[PDB]
Amino acid sequence: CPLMVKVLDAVRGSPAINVAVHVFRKAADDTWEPFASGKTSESGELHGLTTEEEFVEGIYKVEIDTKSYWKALGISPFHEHAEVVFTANDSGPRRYTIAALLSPYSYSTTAVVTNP
Amino acid sequence: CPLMVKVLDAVRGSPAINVAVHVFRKAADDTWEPFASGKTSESGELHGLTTEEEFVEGIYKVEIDTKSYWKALGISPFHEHAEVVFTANDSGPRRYTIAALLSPYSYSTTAVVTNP
Amino acid sequence: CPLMVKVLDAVRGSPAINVAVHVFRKAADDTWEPFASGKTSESGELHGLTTEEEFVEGIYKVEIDTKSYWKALGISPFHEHAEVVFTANDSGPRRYTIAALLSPYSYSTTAVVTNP
Amino acid sequence: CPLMVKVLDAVRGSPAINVAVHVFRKAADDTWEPFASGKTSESGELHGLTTEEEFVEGIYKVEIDTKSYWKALGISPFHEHAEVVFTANDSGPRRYTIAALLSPYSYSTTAVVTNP
Ligand SMILES: O=C(c1cc(O)cc(F)c1)c1cc(O)c(O)c([N+](=O)[O-])c1
Ligand SMILES: O=C(c1cc(O)cc(F)c1)c1cc(O)c(O)c([N+](=O)[O-])c1
Repeated sequence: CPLMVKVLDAVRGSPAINVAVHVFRKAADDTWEPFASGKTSESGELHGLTTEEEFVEGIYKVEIDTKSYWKALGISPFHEHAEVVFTANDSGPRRYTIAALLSPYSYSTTAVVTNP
Repeated sequence: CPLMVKVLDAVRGSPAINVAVHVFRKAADDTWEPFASGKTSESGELHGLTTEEEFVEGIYKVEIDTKSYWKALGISPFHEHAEVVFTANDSGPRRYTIAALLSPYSYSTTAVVTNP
Repeated sequence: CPLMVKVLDAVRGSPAINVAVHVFRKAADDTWEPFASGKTSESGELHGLTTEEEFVEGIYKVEIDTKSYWKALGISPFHEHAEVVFTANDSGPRRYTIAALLSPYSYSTTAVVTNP
Repeated sequence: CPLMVKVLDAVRGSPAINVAVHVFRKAADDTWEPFASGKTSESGELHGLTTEEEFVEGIYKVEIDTKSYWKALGISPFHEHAEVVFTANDSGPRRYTIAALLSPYSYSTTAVVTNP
């Protein structure tokens, strides 16, 4: 699994479940073409977005719909979304976990990049 | 000063100086119009981007050029940039500090919103 | 597994491997009695610290030896360690993951608390 | 002002006001001696804890009473407190800002260290 997204909730101390996640790849004309999407599981994880053949070098964007998550919990959020943009596979294919820790007025994001 | 951006370096425990910051506002036709730009000072802060009169209700995007900051230190970081997108002033005028704390493979961002 | 500790490295974008972790429980005379210890695995995780019978209600401390980790990488750290202190099981037993995301001059820590 | 502590609330996007902070210094016999204390102001900042002359080289501990902050807002948070332990001034006098960004089940902390 070359790309996994994990989302955590810092208010409740839990996985952030049912969070919508959309992934894009930058096109040659600098626009964002859709690539994959899903919703986080009960563990806060979204697996199966891509395959190693399809996940070529490129610039990728992961947009996490944080606003809808907080609205569903009845909590006022600051951000419209949380976006993570990164160049992938520049030194060979890697396994990427993009993690985000959400609070209503703040988020943290990190990448765990491992070599299979 | 209705909008201030502050950037910190979590590796050195310092302000992140000379970081380029570009601010955009969403126009009525859903495109991103350039709104203001600048670079962080020796304190890691960027003041003077806008005025109370100009900073009307809207959806704003703050793009922080984190990649160039790390590259100038010899580091190839994970993220292309850090973007913060938020609705401003929808309950009346507020003062916003948008802060980002940078590491090569992670960042955190928070908003401090006050009512003068 | 009632208690797991996970440690990530925000500089390298990786699990933080071989990090020493010590766990204590607060004694009746308000001193910290040793409870368990280990080192993080190649996945940054430390499992098997306790059992559900032994992990009774109480105040627990997890001390993560961040300074030794950064020294082993040749990077100057700020903190002596990262400590997490929390009351456990106050509403019944839970499964706790204590996670820490490390940078040389900053860390983040969160708890993911789930009900089996 | 050689030591300043700043506390922010990631739920409301605000300073964390009236947070108690206690500072200790490690004595030659390895015990923690009380050094200074105070509470955060309306800006979330606590100034005036020490002076350049008194703030000698040593190992310092800053304990932030995060639990009482959340409890006064009706919340039972995960952590009992947030502690930050660090060696100060070992390369000569520096100015330290110790910041903490609080959520009910998570916190981040960073140090900004400057040379006047
Ligand atoms: O990114 C993080 C993370 C972010 C922070 O701000 C603070 C922190 F302690 C961890 C993370 C990544 C993972 O892969 C993961 O499993 C977990 N977890 O389970 O708790 C967390
Ligand atoms: O956003 C933060 C911040 C982010 C984190 O991950 C952890 C933390 F403790 C603070 C911040 C904001 C500010 O306005 C500010 O002055 C400072 N500071 O000087 O240190 C920091």
